[PDB]
Amino acid sequence: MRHYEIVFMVHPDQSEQVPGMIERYTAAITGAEGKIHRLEDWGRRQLAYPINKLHKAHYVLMNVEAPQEVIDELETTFRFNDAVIRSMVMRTKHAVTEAS
Amino acid sequence: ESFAQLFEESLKEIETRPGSIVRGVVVAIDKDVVLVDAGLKSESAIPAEQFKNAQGELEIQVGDEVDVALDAVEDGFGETLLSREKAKRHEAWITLEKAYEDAETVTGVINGKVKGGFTVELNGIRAFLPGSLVDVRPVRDTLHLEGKELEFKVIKLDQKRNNVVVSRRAVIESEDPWVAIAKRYPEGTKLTGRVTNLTDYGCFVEIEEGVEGLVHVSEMDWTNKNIHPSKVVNVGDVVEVMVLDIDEERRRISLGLKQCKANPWQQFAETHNKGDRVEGKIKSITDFGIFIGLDGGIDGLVHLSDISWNVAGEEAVREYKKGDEIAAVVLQVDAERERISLGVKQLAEDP
Amino acid sequence: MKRQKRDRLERAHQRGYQAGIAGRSKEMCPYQTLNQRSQWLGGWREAMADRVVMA
Amino acid sequence: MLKAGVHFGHQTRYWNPKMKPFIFGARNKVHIINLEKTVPMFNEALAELNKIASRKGKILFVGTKRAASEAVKDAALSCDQFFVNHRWLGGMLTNWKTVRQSIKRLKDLETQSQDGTFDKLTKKEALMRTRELEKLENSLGGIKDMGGLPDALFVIDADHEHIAIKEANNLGIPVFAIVDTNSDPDGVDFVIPGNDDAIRAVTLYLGAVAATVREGRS
Amino acid sequence: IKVRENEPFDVALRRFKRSCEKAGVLAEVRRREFYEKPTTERKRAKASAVKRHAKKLARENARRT
Amino acid sequence: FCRFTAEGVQEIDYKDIATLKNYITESGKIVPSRITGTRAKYQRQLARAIKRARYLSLLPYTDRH
RNA sequence: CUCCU
RNA sequence: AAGCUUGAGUCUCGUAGAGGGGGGUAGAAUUCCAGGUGUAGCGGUGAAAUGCGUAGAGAUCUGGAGGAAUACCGGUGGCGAAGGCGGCCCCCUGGACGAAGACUGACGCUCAGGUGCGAAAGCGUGGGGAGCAAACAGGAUUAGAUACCCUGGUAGUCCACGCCGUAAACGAUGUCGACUUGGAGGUUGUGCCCUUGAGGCGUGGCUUCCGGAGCUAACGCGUUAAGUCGACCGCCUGGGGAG
Repeated sequence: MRHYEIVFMVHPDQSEQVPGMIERYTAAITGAEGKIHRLEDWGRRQLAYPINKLHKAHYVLMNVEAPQEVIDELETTFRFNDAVIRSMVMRTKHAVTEAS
Repeated sequence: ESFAQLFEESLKEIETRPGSIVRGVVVAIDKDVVLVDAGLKSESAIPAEQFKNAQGELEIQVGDEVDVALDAVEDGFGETLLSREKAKRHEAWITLEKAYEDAETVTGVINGKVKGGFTVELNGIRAFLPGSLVDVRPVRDTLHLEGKELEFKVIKLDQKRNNVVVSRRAVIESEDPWVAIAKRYPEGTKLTGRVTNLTDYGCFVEIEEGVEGLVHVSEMDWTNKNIHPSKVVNVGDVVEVMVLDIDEERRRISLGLKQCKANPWQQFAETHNKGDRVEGKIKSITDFGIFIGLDGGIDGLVHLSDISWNVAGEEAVREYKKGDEIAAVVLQVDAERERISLGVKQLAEDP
Repeated sequence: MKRQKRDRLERAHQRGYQAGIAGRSKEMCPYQTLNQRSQWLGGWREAMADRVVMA
Repeated sequence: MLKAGVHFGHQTRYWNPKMKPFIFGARNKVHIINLEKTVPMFNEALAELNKIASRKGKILFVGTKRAASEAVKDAALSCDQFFVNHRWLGGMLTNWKTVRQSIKRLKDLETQSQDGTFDKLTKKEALMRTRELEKLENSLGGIKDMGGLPDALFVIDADHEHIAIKEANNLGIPVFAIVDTNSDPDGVDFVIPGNDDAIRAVTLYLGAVAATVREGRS
Repeated sequence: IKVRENEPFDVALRRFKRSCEKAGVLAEVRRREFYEKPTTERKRAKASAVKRHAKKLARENARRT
Repeated sequence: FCRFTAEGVQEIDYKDIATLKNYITESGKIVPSRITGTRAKYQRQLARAIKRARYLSLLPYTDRH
């Protein structure tokens, strides 16, 4: 199907809910016949510039393969959450492995 | 027939592109131009300065054979790049033999480090090496008799950019340029670099493995603006240069060359700047408030109209001294900043 | 009726300085001899700084 | 055959495309002139030189090239022929009616200055009239003994003395030149594809021409 | 721009990088939207670039000096 | 000059900021391809990678944040 | 203002 | 009437791209508002004044709102029939290109009338309005100054839906096809070989400059022709009156 390369950043002092969030989100993708190809969490690292008077966010890389309606509902759930600051969904074409 | 075709591939087989096959016979000498004929299109306009060995006078008469170099063809009319670089390959082969030999033994004599490694000179050429290479241990050749005779034992070579630091005394003991551009960095690491082309604002000395340096016009000497770099240094010559600046973006290492006769000026400020030493100096142009004696290696503007005699204001130096004459003048002040020594002439015997 | 003033050497300087200040970022109206072109360009580059310090 | 001089081929990329019959692109991005076609054209040139020099005709040798300067004087005064090697004056042949009295100034001035008033007026006048003689001497010295219009013109570079060729194609003089790869073989009657800028070559071609002239005079 | 270093510092480095990129973009952006003559001024600038390069290249023959 | 992305077999990813910080200057500005000497395709991929990494705050826009 | 062949 | 494959078209892989429509989001900056510190000027010009400021301005810091455009990359680079299209991401979608084959079999070119698209300004309806800015006011300048310059400032610039249908809408060069010496570059694919090294030799497309013959009244054009020809269309017949 369509490939996606989701990188979403996480508000730092709510980062203990992140292993729950990954389980809910890849549970939601896996509930619609979709694979997954990466899970890479980069941990709490330093922002290059303050996002909402705030440094040092917690980054999650997913890089999933899923259909369009599932990835759209997923992006709306990234919107309607105050824990999630700056999600990002990206291109198709043959999802990949370890990056940093 | 195919005599000529075969003849052509034969002549292809019996030449190569670099300065490898010692083939050009020197067929006319005239100062200051040598000229050969290595089986190429024309005859090289050779400088005389690729062919005098280690004390200044020529070594090769008519018929003599050195290879030159190639891979550059026709700038309008003519053929080569110089045979002296040829020589570099031979030096590389000997160094390889030492590395290859496991070691290379010649003579290396290294008095001091321009940039942290004693300088070693082999035969005609002199090379610069990193600071450790000069001495096996912490012996230091500063206490050794000056410009001493050992050999060179190699300590370190940079393999791309050509810097080789070699081992004096102790006979018993036996993308790519720009990521890690911190080696020659730190403020003033002196380098030995061949200049390439002088662009009337610059000189373009660039040696250290695929980089570009400028030494533009402002330093170059101890005169600023009237200099014209072609007059003052050379074309194609290995010189004194160090970094002074490396810019990570924009890729402009801005080298310098005034880090030399600057010292002579400092010595003049000192040497004769200890107190009030007397100097015998010649005036060059009297500019209605002084006389401008400028003997002693480029020390600029000097004696003021105020002393000149034992009368202050009325004197007008053209009436009282000369044009172009060597006089008594003693120092009275050297100002280290703003480059003003201020000599005088009233220090004499009238009162 | 007497002889020329500063025989093109530091007159070549101030021509390059005036031509440096009044725009002319060509650096392509100099002399052609070396001892005068060198400081036409010398006055030009000494005039770029004096253009930065003012309007 | 590359006989003794090396006349193999030339420059790199700014070849005149009219010389497509003489090319071989080498590995160093340099042309190789077809040496197995050069020799029939050179022999077709020498067979003309024996005819028009056994006519008792006058050959005019032209080449400056900064390197073939002395090879023309040396390799042409060995014959009874005439040369122009330093500066090619605009109109020495088609405006020879007014080059003539400049030759009269040269001959009529060394006649005055070998024995006559070469000291009788001023040291400054010797510095003027002598400097005039060394200005006209390497400008008209080889053409000085000609006294007529030449019957042939042997040009060593068409690209460098192309105005001498058009000069002697306004009037009817059969010019022939050794052309380079970038030269233009249009006004040249008997084109010789070869090396213009080698001292070996301007020894070889000009030497064999020098043999055909003095050996040709019967 | 940002210069902080040890005791010989503070003037030459800063007036270099400051002066170049500062005076460039501010002296550009200070007025004149133009919408039309960056097209003309880049066209004239680059036509002058190729005319200066070829002009110096074929001007590298001789000058009788 | 040399194009290091041509020396590799790469297609520029936006996450190796160790490489992308060789192509931003210290003011955050993208360095020209006449300075770095990259090929034009990897220059476009490079620019999209820089802007994308700026969006994820792995690189700064300017130095005045 | 100083990055060319 | 029956074919044939070179013209034309289709399919399998990729390739690059500010091609278009819709949605969303990011940072810098400008303006305003609230608050803090602070006080005598700010702003502007060729000089000035109108203007703003002791009712606390200009500056500096914190927060917030809103609108618009997307620095660097930026490239006589790219895509589009033309107009034109530059942050970043998603969705829907057009075209071009090349390698190797397969397939159809002249299905082609141009096109009066017609239909469609068509910068900016403008017009209608509804929103929106930061910055800029016709009109307008004021200050200058000037002999005068319904102007250039300055201080302000409304339509408009922006969005959604309709209209208008013109531009120095320009390459001042209709479209399609064939042929005819070269060089230096850009960009984008691809083949072979020692990728053994940013290497060498070819091959297609698009594009920039310089020049050859040839052409032109000259200027200049010059394989992307204004060279040699062919098919079809549009248009011209002294200047003004008069588009």
